[PDB]
Amino acid sequence: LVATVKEAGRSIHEIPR
Amino acid sequence: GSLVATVKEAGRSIHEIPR
Amino acid sequence: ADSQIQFTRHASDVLLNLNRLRSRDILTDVVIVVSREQFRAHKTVLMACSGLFYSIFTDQLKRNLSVINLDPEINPEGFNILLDFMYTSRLNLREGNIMAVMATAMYLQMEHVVDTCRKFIKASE
Amino acid sequence: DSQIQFTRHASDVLLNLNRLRSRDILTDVVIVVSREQFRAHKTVLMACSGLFYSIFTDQLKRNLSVINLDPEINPEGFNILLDFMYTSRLNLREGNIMAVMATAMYLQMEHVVDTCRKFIKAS
Repeated sequence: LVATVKEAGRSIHEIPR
Repeated sequence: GSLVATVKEAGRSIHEIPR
Repeated sequence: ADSQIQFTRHASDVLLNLNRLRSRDILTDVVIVVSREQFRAHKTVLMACSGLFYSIFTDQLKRNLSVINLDPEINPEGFNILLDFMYTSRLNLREGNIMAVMATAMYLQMEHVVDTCRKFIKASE
Repeated sequence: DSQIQFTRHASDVLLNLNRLRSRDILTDVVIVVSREQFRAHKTVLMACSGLFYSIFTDQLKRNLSVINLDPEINPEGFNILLDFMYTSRLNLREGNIMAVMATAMYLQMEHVVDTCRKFIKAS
């Protein structure tokens, strides 16, 4: 059993338009 | 023009590619 | 002690970046031709979303193909809406094009989208 | 004018991309980390990593089907991040976390490094 933890923030860089 | 009505779909959106 | 961090908006951030890549025409490897209109895209995304494109790009004699035409009777608009959906999770409709959209998705073998449209018809008004 | 928002669409797309990965379909490159190799899709790597964004953005090393990383980059740390890329889940053991942060720094995955920092502040 692994402890689970959630992240709601951006996960990776944002590639601009 | 118009203000877009939005509604959500919670189910699977596409086919599931098998393993 | 083992732990796991689940990034709830990761898939969405990945899809956004893929759309960005599409708009900047980066690493795009195929063009889809509908009537006289072209649409640049990534086969992997197309395959992930359409049972049809999955077959086409699974087809050894049409895999390394860089261009793909479709039924000439498939209107560009309905198709553009589906392609956007693929890259954004959003299906933009108008009462006037939902049928063409539903018809196009069925053609692209996107059954879940056809069924959602049905659910939408069901709840309309 | 309406808009149906498919709330699990991105996640279903990502899973299907990982399926292709495992069935080695349309994969178009190999990342070499010491003796170990990893097949993947360039677009996915680009979406998640600045490094990879720059590499496949480089007209030169843009079409190569093989990329090599510093040999001091430990494969486990990399594999955990690669998995994360294709699944949204990051697997960490109290013994490989620091290695992971270190590896992500290399791949230019700032948000993941920052999330780990936030992690240690509790654990």
